[PDB]
Amino acid sequence: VKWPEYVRVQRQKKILSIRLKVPPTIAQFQYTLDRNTAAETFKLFNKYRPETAAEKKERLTKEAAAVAEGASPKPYAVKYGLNHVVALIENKKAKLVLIANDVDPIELVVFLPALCKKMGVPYAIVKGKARLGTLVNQKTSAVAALTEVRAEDEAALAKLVSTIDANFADKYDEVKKHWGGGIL
Amino acid sequence: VEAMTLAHQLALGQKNKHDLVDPDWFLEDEKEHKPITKEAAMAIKEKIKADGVMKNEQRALRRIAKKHH
Amino acid sequence: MNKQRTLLISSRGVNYRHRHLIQDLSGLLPHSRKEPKLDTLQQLNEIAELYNCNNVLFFEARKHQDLYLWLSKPPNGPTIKFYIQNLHTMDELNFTGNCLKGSRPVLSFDQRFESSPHYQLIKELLVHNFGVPPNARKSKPFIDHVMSFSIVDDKIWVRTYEISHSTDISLVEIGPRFVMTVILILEGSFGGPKIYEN
Amino acid sequence: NNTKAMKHALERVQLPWKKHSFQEHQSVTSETNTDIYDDTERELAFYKQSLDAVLVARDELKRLKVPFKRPLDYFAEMV
Amino acid sequence: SVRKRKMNRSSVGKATRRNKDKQRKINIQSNPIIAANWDYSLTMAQNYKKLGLRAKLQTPAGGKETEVVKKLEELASRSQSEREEEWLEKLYKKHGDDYKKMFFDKKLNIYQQSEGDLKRRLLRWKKRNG
Amino acid sequence: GAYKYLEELQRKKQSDVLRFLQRVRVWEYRQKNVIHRAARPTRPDKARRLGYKAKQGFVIYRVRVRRGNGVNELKYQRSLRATAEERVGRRAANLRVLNSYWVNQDSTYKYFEVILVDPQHKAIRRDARYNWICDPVHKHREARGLTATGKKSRGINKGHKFNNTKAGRRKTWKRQNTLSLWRYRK
Amino acid sequence: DGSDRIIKPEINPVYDSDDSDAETMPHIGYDINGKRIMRPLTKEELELISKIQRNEQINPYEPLIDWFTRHEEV
Amino acid sequence: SEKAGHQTSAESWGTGRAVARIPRVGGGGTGRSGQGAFGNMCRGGRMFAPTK
Amino acid sequence: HFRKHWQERVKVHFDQAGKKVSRRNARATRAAKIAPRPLDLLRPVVRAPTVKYNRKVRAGRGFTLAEVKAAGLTAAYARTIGIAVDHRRQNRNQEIFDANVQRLKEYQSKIIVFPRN
Amino acid sequence: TSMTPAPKISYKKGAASNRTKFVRSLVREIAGLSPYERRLIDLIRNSGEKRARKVAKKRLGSFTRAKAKVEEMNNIIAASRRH
RNA sequence: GUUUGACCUCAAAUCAGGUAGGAGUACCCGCUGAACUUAAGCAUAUCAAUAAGCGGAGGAAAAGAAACCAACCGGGAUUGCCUUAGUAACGGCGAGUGAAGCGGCAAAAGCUCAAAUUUGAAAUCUGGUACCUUCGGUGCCCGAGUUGUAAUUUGGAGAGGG
Repeated sequence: VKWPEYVRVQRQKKILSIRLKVPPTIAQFQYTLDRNTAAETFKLFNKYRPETAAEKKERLTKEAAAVAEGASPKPYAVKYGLNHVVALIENKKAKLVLIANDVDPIELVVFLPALCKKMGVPYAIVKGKARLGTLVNQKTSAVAALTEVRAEDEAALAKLVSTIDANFADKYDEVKKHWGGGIL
Repeated sequence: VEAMTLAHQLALGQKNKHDLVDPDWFLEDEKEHKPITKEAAMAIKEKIKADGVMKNEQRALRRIAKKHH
Repeated sequence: MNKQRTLLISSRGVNYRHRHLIQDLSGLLPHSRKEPKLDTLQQLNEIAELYNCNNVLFFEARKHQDLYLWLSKPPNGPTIKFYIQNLHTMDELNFTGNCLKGSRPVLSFDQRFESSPHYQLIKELLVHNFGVPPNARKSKPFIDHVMSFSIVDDKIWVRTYEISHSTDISLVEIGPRFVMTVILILEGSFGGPKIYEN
Repeated sequence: NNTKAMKHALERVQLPWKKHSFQEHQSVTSETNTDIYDDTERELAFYKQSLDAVLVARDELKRLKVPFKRPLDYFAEMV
Repeated sequence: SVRKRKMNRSSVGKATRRNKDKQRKINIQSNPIIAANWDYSLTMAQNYKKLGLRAKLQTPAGGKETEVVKKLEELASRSQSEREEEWLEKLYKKHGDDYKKMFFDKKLNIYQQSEGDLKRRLLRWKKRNG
Repeated sequence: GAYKYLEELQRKKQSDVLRFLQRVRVWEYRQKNVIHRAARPTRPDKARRLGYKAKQGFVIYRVRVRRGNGVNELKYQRSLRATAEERVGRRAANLRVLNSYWVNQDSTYKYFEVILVDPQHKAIRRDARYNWICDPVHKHREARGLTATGKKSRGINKGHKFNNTKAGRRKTWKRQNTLSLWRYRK
Repeated sequence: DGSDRIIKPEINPVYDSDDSDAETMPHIGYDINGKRIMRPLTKEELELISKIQRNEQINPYEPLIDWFTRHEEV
Repeated sequence: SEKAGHQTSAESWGTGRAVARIPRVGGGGTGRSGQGAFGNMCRGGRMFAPTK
Repeated sequence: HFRKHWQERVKVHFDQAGKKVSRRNARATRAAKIAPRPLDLLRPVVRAPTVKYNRKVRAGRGFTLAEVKAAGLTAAYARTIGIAVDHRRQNRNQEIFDANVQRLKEYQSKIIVFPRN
Repeated sequence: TSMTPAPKISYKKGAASNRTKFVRSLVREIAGLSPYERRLIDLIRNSGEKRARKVAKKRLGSFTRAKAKVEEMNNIIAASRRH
């Protein structure tokens, strides 16, 4: 029998990753947040999805029409740009940081969890960059964070951060232990 | 082959011990994927053992030879 | 008692003529340590500790033709800034003699070296710097070469002679020959106040 | 520039060479051999100065039982 | 040549062009005043000297003002939008000369403009309006 | 900006994490063909500082080249990077080669990532900062050693150290080895 | 006369265990002091060579150390 | 012309052939074959001391 | 020095006259297209290095930023008026700096600028 | 006479730009040590700077970089052994 | 959920449109590349970093705005001509090879990105469609892009405000 070359290559890649020993900096992912807390975090984030192209165009057209005939508060939305997120982090401006575990360039995000830990900003790792992208109207984002949550959800965000602390930062505080991937 | 070269280099005082330390389808690639000395290569190889104008020109050349010889 | 090691390094701009002297000095100084080209100087203190070199012979070169040899001890030894003009080395064919590599030398010093404090000070360094420990790792038993030093016209002349025994004995000039002059002397190893100026 | 610094340096650098055998010194001062443009008499003067110390060292080694001449069975490297 | 020999022998003719004469007599085309006074008979340097304009600033290699009055004569020969004007009208009729109060007016002063900018705009509005 | 962190990390190539990354990537590329396209660059910072833009028209390619050179002692100074650039240009003659950067190497083969720009795409043609590459004079830059690696190989640099080839060795040789005669002989 | 300085201890020119150099017909030459040398690799070296030939090698699998990231930035 | 006379191929017929040693055009069956070339004495050949 | 094929490359400057005529025609064309302005930019007065020639005073590329600032204008605006500006030349002589400032001041007075429109 | 006209690029050698220093420290912590830095620290643990400096000089092209590398290794060890 | 969908990778279309081969080749840009000949017979050397061969461009091409040249009361993109000069330097100082700063002149144009958050609004762009005042412009729509498209900026600084 025979199989597609790309299929064989990708299948062998999984075996190589499983069997190969990885340094402590790698494998920090896949020790992801539990299903329940991740689901709650996604539910909270869904309330702050940034305005999409269609909605923004509709709002601008409505404003133009109103002006043609003759003071809203600051917009609130999740910040997801990797460069923008990294610029917000290290400035003590971000409250919650989400990191994807399936970034194609691993080195692109190895430092982000450690940088967040050094800065003390709460952070969590969730499975799948596609899930992060879906909630921000983009294919993938690899990261997601909140900066200005509404007062109505301030308590919810604080409780979520407190829960995530124990769920991820305390359970996986030993992620630096013996190199992972040691599977027969 | 390089093992013999390293052993030969270690035989003389050029370097010593201190200087030395100063899936199947994947292991196959790993196995298949430094300077060498001619003396070591030779040692390992040995160890592996179990007309008108023409006549005028000729006359002129003969005259020249007779004058100079 | 005589335990010493000499450190040799090349300064920026060292040319072929100076390289010949640096190379032929090693052939007669088995205890010497050779290191690659170095430049700005103070690192010599650390380099000496790296190889336990009790003496340093730094060949300063203000230009690509002039040569300036520095002789001192790493920890607290005085330094003399020599200047060499007649750069003759073993590359010249006039030195037809040959000497055993690593053989113990015989040192001869002119009596004029005792006539001034500066000459006496430099003589103390020269006596052991050009010598060789008898029972060192790379030392050799037999004596087969002689080093000669002389001073005239306020400049020291460096000369060496092979010793040949005939079937009583005769000596033949060998090795590099050059003249040196003392430019500056400092109280410390590449530092401290000036001691004497020529 | 003064002799005080020279004395201070000599007192700390000078070693007791005179208290050990000649083998540990290997240095001979050519007495009365106080050494130009001729290029011929200078060479002979240097030759004699070196020969005096050569003879002194030869006598010093003769005082010891170690052989002086090369055995002729020695074939080490030569510069 | 190969192609040239065939082209001459061929009946296609040649793309005859004659512009050598036009390569020298080049009409000035960067000024009407100079053109009306420029003389093609004289050289560029001679024309500049006659007109008075300096042809070269650096010292030329080798040995060598009515028009200027015309050049000098050439020296002698934007209102706020409707929304901005209305906004300035509201600012003036609600605060007046109280620039400090207007600066802290969160409602009208959505854009936190400085007192200097506000007074500068108000002065222009007063100049253009009542 | 996270690009500084990526640049700093890429400098510690000998690090264990980067060693493992190279070990995985060399095998991944060794399973693929000698020349194969890359969906996205593996070193975003290096490409970005080399003129890369995340817009339609830019293409990233990966090519494998054998290492090594007294029959085999002939130097054939043709550089591996220049050969890789020429090969990718020939395979992508419709594209234009801007530059390339080291991404990985193996004991037997080397790996380089090359950035290409399509001059036919209207995005590049309508971009003032990149429309220059569409000039015909820029055709096959790698083939004439106009790239960074090509220029470095030619030794075109300011200073006395490059006098022999400050403006091309052949041009200098032709200019110097020419008899100059004027109407009025000097 | 004189200047500020520290009198560092003298340097012993002893030869360490490793100095990039070794230590010293009817004979194999003459040794030190001039006497005739009358005529009459370790397994560790071979093992090291074999291991190097296959890149075999202490433990690299120690846990990471958060010496810097431990101190929260203020 | 710098190429005058040089646009020809010829080779000397050795020696002792009852013929001048001037190089002669090769080929055959054309008339020009066997005629002298490259010499100032040859018809249509390179002129002596070309006016550079 | 005739060990090479120099005869293949013997450059004889028969063109001197035609080249001079072409240069003059190019200058005339530039004047026609640059009639109001001078053909060459105002270059500064500078002193030469290589002490063998330091006694000589010669022109330079362009005035330094400090000279332009002291002249009462700006480097960006100076370029549009034809004043050469050098961003790498440092001033190291007060006498030369004063002469350059005076030259710039005189140039500013001699120039007449037409309306931008 | 001297004029001190204005500064240049060479005058931009100021402080370490503490943000860059933080980035470098984070990279060093996360990146780890190279195979030769591992040997350097292993010898420092028992042999000290003696062997580490020689190893750095052998690996590097000059002793000026070797001393800087030894100092960096010592600084890393000091924080790691206590913090 | 014994399910459905997100992605990432890889496929095929006679899918819609573009791009490449090749020719010419005096000059240009790279690779490759000898001999005859010249020397003290000759390996260094000279012929030669040439002849021929291969690849890639246009009316010119390359290079071009110093990690330069210099040691001065310092010059300030590259390129071209006289001179520097048959000097320095190289070469069994053997035949011979052999430069460059400066000086005089032609021309003189500077610049664009990476790396600090648009974050109070991916504001960027290809493509398809309906029109028009069709070298292109507008509305609509799918898409490229957040693993970074818009604005500003390169130490000559530069950025947030009055």
